[PDB]
Amino acid sequence: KPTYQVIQPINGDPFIGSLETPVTSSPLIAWYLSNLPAYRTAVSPLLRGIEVGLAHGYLLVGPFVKAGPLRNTEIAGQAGSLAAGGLVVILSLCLTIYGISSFNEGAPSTAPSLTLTGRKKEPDQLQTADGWAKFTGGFFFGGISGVIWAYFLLYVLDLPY
Amino acid sequence: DLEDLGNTTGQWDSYGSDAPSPYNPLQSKLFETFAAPFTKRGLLLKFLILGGGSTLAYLSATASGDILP
Amino acid sequence: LVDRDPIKTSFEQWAKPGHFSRTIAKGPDTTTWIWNLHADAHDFDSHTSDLEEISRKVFSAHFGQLSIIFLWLSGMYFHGARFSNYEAWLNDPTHIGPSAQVVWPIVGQEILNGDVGGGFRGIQITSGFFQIWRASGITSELQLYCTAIGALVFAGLMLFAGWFHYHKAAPKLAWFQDVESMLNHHLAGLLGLGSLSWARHQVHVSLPINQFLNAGVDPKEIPLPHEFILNRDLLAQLYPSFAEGATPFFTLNWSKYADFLTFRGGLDPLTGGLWLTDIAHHHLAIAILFLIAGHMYRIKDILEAHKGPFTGQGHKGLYEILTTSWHAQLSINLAMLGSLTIVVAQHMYSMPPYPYLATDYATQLSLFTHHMWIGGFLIVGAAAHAAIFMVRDYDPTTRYNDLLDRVLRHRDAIISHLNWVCIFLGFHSFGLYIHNDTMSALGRPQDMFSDTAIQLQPVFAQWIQNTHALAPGTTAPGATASTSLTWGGGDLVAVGNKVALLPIPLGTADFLVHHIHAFTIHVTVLILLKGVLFARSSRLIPDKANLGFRFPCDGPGRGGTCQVSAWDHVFLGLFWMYNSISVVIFHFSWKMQSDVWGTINDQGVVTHITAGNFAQSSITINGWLRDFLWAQASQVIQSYGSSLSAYGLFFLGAHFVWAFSLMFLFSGRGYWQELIESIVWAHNKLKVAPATQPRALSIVQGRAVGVTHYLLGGIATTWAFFLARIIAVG
Amino acid sequence: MSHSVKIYDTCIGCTQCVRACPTDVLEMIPWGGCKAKQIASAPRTEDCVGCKRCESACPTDFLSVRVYLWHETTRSMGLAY
Amino acid sequence: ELDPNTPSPIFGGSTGGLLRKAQVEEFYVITWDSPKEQIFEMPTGGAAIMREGPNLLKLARKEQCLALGTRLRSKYKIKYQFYRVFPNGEVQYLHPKDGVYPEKVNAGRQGVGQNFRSIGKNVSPIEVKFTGKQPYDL
Amino acid sequence: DARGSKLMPDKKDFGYSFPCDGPGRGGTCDISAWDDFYLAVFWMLNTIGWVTFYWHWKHITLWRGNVSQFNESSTYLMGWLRDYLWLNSSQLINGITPLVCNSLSVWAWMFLFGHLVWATGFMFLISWRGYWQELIETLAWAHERTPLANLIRWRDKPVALSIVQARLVGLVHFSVGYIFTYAAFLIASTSGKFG
Ligand code: CLA
Ligand code: CLA
Ligand SMILES: CC1=C(/C=C/C(C)=C/C=C/C(C)=C/C=C/C=C(C)/C=C/C=C(C)/C=C/C2=C(C)CCCC2(C)C)C(C)(C)CCC1
Ligand SMILES: CC1=C(/C=C/C(C)=C/C=C\C(C)=C\C=C\C=C(C)/C=C/C=C(C)/C=C/C2=C(C)CCCC2(C)C)C(C)(C)CCC1
Ligand SMILES: CC1=C(/C=C/C(C)=C\C=C/C(C)=C/C=C/C=C(C)/C=C/C=C(C)/C=C/C2=C(C)CCCC2(C)C)C(C)(C)CCC1
Ligand SMILES: CCCCCCCCCCCCO[C@H]1O[C@H](CO)[C@@H](O[C@H]2O[C@H](CO)[C@@H](O)[C@H](O)[C@H]2O)[C@H](O)[C@H]1O
Ligand SMILES: CC1=C(C/C=C(\C)CCC[C@H](C)CCC[C@@H](C)CCCC(C)C)C(=O)c2ccccc2C1=O
Ligand SMILES: CC1=C(C/C=C(\C)CCC[C@H](C)CCC[C@@H](C)CCCC(C)C)C(=O)c2ccccc2C1=O
Ligand code: SF4
Ligand code: SF4
Ligand code: SF4
Repeated sequence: KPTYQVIQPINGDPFIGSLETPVTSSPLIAWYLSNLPAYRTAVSPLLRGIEVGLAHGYLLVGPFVKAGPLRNTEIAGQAGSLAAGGLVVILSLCLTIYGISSFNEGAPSTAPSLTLTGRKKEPDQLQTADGWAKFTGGFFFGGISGVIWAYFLLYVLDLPY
Repeated sequence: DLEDLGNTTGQWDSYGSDAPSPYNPLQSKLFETFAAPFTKRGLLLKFLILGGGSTLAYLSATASGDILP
Repeated sequence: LVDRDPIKTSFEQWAKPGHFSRTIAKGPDTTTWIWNLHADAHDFDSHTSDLEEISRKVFSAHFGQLSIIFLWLSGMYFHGARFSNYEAWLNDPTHIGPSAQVVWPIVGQEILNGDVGGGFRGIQITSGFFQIWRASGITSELQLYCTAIGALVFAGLMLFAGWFHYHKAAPKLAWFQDVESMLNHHLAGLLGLGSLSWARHQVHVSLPINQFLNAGVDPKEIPLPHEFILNRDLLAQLYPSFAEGATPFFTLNWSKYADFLTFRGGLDPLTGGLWLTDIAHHHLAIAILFLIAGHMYRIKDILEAHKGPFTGQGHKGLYEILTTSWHAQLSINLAMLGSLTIVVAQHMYSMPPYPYLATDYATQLSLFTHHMWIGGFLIVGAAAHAAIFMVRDYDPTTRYNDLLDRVLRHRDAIISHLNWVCIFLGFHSFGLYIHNDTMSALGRPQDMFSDTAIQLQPVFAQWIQNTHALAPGTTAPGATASTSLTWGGGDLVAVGNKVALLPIPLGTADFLVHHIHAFTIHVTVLILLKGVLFARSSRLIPDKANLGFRFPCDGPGRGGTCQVSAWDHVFLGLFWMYNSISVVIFHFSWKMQSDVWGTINDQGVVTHITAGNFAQSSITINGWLRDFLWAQASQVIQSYGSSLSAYGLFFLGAHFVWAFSLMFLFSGRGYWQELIESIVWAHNKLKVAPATQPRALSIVQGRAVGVTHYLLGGIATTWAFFLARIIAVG
Repeated sequence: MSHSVKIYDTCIGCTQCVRACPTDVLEMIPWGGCKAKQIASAPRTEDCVGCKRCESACPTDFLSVRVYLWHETTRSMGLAY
Repeated sequence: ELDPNTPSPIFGGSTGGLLRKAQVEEFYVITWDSPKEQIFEMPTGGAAIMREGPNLLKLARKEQCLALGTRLRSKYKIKYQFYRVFPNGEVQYLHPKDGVYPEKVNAGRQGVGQNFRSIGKNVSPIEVKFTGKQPYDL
Repeated sequence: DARGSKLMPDKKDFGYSFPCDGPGRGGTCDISAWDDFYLAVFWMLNTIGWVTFYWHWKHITLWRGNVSQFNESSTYLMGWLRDYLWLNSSQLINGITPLVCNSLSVWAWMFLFGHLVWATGFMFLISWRGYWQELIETLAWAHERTPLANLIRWRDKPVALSIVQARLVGLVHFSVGYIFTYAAFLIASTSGKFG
């Protein structure tokens, strides 16, 4: 009922701010994002890696196969993996040497669940390095790979119009 | 005071959190190793860096016939 | 102070050493204060704590300006009468190339003054009276010499009303701080009773006295001087004595008429101003509104009303203050006055409102760039003065908790966005061009962005322009063509040397300039917005409003702590706008001549001052000095020994003054001190210095002498560059 | 040094003279008289940023003061954050 | 944060105030006396009404509390406290410590002032080029 | 007086690059012996320009040469632009020229690379760390606040460049542009010729 929730700016204290509002926090947005890392960690990553790798994968095709350097290609290759498959490699390790910001190094192991987590204090890290690996390892097999059922597909395609 | 949609209605109520979705698509370990080389790593990643980048660059240029600049 | 207070000196103070801030100018001597005081001659922290007068001063300063325009332009209208050019031109227009102004021949001077004319040596003019002017029908040189003194009348009097305030014992609070009427009046009967009154002297007299001028004669072969009342036979032509209507209304019959009016749309042929006859109707149809409109009303009433959930409580009593801020009710205004001047700058060039413009090229682009720098020089201001609000004006807090207090609530936010906006632009809004170079210099056009190469394919044509002319599907009735001739549909046919006005169709290469404008308009505003918003307190300084909107910079710490403030956001925001406008100008003339400005020739084969070089070649940003700066400008650096020459001969100075600014812009301050003493030493040996402690420039004065010079430098450079490539071919 | 900009003077009296500065300065130590006899250049300075608001007012009668630590904190920066 | 509201001091929301590295370093909350409820300026673009107490709002960085302080003694009162919080409680305890109101004596603390030598003629350059035998490290 | 003066008596033990000092006293600034060196390098980039400028125009004209031309056209300032500077860019400016690309393209693109590197000096030079740092204070409320951008830690905290640094960088920027423009200018014109 309350003019917008029991009317609060933030979670409650005003003072951090973020002026929590729609597009910050509406039952409708907020939800379109929790198997995914925004709030909770669904599973120990390893898997999120490829839905991340892959979805972002078959992107970067018409960007560099329809806007390519000398464009609209007559080659077997593009439509194409090509260079883009090269980008997921540069990308994916530009990605790794960031997982040298956190190492923090363990196996604990839980994608299995005890007791509704809370994480407890997930906010902030508590991702060890042996986590950020299995993500940016999922990234490679998500990038390269997610680059082929892009071109594998014939483009049945829609014409400008 | 009849009307009021007497506690109307609530939800339980206007909580949400406690089970909004079953979590994830099955795929369990349809990958698990499956491809190891980032699933193995300690230690790697040079190894790979010279490899990927050696092909990309190596065949990336040389030959067959020109097609020149 | 006390030379001698209150009651008991008429006797004026000239002398004993004089004034400001309480450890007042010391006694003991300095230089800076002579620079202080021209600056910040009015700020209004000082003179009185209590607004009291000042509103009682700013009415007087206003009077002075109104006079002054008047002193001006009597001058102008003089000049315009008795150094005539005008009588001669008007029989003669489209031959003439017109002056008001002549040198005297002393020393060099007189290269300058080169035959303009109906047979006299001149300096050619590009502000047009001679076009405001066409309107007077009656004519002759000695009058304008009456309109002239009529000017000096309004002045002396509209300048003894300024005696007749402040200095005279004079007024008090209520009179402004009860507003309740003020727009009521203003818009009703002046906004109205001018445009209204202007109607009455815009068909009465002007219409007829160019209705049969648009043929020739030697004037007065046409128009008697008073001629135009109880009389009128002459109205009969140009229409009826209403013959039998009554006070409009209807039980009226036309089998053939409808009152003067009769709307025009398009341009006159053989005077392509646009019809001198929609000019009455439109002004008439204005005034009414104003006539009805300035009849609101007394206030919070409307403002205190509607509220929303995002929307602002503040909206209400959105300002008891407003009546007495001032600095705020000027800042708002400048944005409008200012932003309502450069909307002139379009409707002008794509819809001339004076007889003989377009054909007259140079005498309405000067315009479109003068009017253009005000619809900009007055906008950055319109921020400065808000910053002047945002810091100081009210004694105390009691604005409270609104809409503003709202906007600020977010503030590392409204400006958090706007930022990315710009780097999205810039990358899509300039490196775009740089592609071309890097790849047309690499050279493979297949893949440029050329209007031909990257595919839209050869139409601009349909967006609005094509719906706009094409106009009468409509509830629209009217008038054979357009509101503006340029819009795509319609016509070959406009004018007699020359082309005046034609579609202008754009495509791409109108597409992306149009976008650089975006990014230029946007990062301008970022700095002013974030500037005026973070006015008083910041995440870097809290203790930030405490002297100043000015202070130099807080101090070497916090890392930088230099620019900050908001004099300086209104210092680096000018710096941009100088581009904002400086590149919009660069846009219009390269278009308006590459296409449009014309010639007609047998069978009308159009010959644009440049056969559309624009085509494939503005897109390259070198083409912008291949086709612009190095192409045109060849007329600036050829201009010696001539008549205009004063442009080529300026174009070096002021193309010097600019390259003097950097010295003021780029340098320290205890430097010219450290230097100023070596000096001061040599000075003392001969016994020639100390008294009035010679001092270096006041950190921010130094910035004041940047900027200001960087502009009157970098600007008149083109004022020269221009008048030198429309005078002479074009 | 790690904050070393000398504002010292000789009176170190602080009435209609100088106070301004975010935390840094507790002074009022005395030294065995100087007229007003509150002395020194400083209190312990590992707390706040780098103003020269430090003179601007009340004499230093040699150097002004200024930026100079070099050796620079974050808290001493303003930004980390 | 509902389950405990301790609050004394009254904004509503803002974009302003502390973002993450107040948790990961050093915390900085200021507290105060009040009479009868008044409407205030802030740090961070503005403003609120107070009432009473603890009257213990927390700020980002120390410049900000003191900054009111100027703020807080025009419109007056004696009493303003500012403390520094970690994550993990104490050391560095900021306004508490002896007296307050600098411009008093009990003690010295601090400061010196001179280093080794006084203001007069360092026309004299720096000297020996850093060796760990001679008193150049304070 | 790197050792220093009145406005600074002290100015020492960092003699060189201590750039800036607090406002007050008279107002004190680029008054380190570095920032006079900093200031110096503009006139070493103005002499070493008048001088070099000179040879070439002379030489140029000397080679299919009228000499005459320098002789009447050394004399005055305008038409130091007009011919030289305005004559004889001629060729280079189109290597691009819309109807396709002619022999020199490196040079003219360098010559505009020349006008950018230069111009973009000015920021550094009319900007002064204060304005930059502050909006980076708002612009580092983004991520910290905005999703899918978050947790995610810099190892180095965002900042705006110190208060000596940018007097350099605008310069070491002013210079390349400038020195990379004449580089590309003379060559891009003593190569076609006419001389
Ligand atoms: C309708 C509004 C108009 C009015 C009435 C005012 C009024 C005021 N402005 Mg203001 N301002 C305006 C428009 C206006 N402004 C605009 C459009 C801008 C943007 C540029 C500004 C930017 C601005 C700033 C930054 C400041 C003010 C300040 C002020 C206050 C100080 C006035 C003063 O001492 O004169 C100042 C005039 C001089 C000292 C004369 C010097 C003029 C030089 C620069 C010459 C200009 C170049 C010209 C080509 C030279 C003549 C030709 C020559 C070569 C022969 C005053 C209340 C000042 C303040 O502190 O607020 C209290 C503050 O300085 N204004
Ligand atoms: C030619 C100029 C140079 C450049 C490139 C810039 C660029 C910028 N200025 Mg700026 N400025 C300059 C000179 C320059 N300025 C000068 C001389 C002054 C004063 C004399 C200022 C005063 C000023 C102010 C007050 C402000 C700016 C702001 C900005 C930013 C606006 C946002 C934007 O669109 O940036 C991005 C786009 C560009 C920089 C242009 C495109 C660059 C091309 C060449 C692409 C290169 C990218 C490519 C991937 C290179 C990688 C290759 C590899 C070999 C390295 C932008 C960074 C404002 C800001 O930060 O707002 C966001 C702020 O308002 N400037
Ligand atoms: C009581 C009476 C009355 C009254 C009378 C009068 C007194 C009137 C008037 C009239 C009027 C009162 C008019 C007015 C008009 C105005 C106008 C018309 C305006 C103007 C202006 C201008 C022209 C300007 C311009 C400009 C611009 C645009 C901006 C800036 C620049 C310049 C300035 C150029 C009557 C009649 C009923 C009668 C009975 C009695
Ligand atoms: C030896 C000597 C000398 C010297 C001289 C010289 C060497 C000079 C120069 C000069 C230069 C080398 C430059 C300058 C320039 C100036 C100027 C330039 C001024 C002014 C201006 C104006 C008037 C303007 C106006 C305008 C406007 C209106 C706005 C914008 C545009 C323009 C700019 C157009 C003398 C004799 C003095 C003194 C004695 C000694
Ligand atoms: C521009 C110019 C000028 C001129 C001036 C004059 C001399 C004038 C004018 C103008 C005017 C002066 C106008 C007037 C007009 C008027 C009017 C527009 C009126 C209105 C209406 C009426 C008349 C009334 C009506 C009524 C009715 C409806 C019925 C009964 C009641 C009453 C009466 C209300 C001057 C010198 C400054 C110089 C510069 C240029
Ligand atoms: C500039 C690149 C061309 C691309 C646009 C071309 C499409 C439209 C055709 C030409 C446009 C110019 O329009 C022009 O047409 C004719 C030139 O042949 C001229 O035709 C005019 O001259 C003659 C005199 O009686 C007659 O043929 C026409 O009745 C008359 O309109 C006109 O001066 C002008 O109306
Ligand atoms: C060059 C320069 C100076 C030096 C400029 C000075 C000292 C200009 C002041 C010179 C005045 C205008 C000379 C006045 C003397 C005459 C008016 C007196 C005789 C009167 C006549 C009849 C000649 C600064 O002070 C400065 C300050 C801050 C940032 C940058 C700079 C900067 O770049
Ligand atoms: C833009 C700008 C900033 C902001 C700082 C910025 C924008 C740094 C931005 C990083 C750029 C994008 C890096 C690109 C440079 C590359 C050539 C990489 C450098 C490689 C080296 C190790 C040499 C300041 O801090 C500043 C301070 C004082 C005066 C003027 C200014 C100023 O103009
Ligand atoms: S000039 Fe002064 S205020 Fe400006 S940056 Fe330097 S030290 Fe700071
Ligand atoms: S500022 Fe100087 S004079 Fe004033 S108290 Fe401090 S040391 Fe003494
Ligand atoms: S500005 Fe200077 S004097 Fe003031 S607290 Fe900071 S370091 Fe100390």
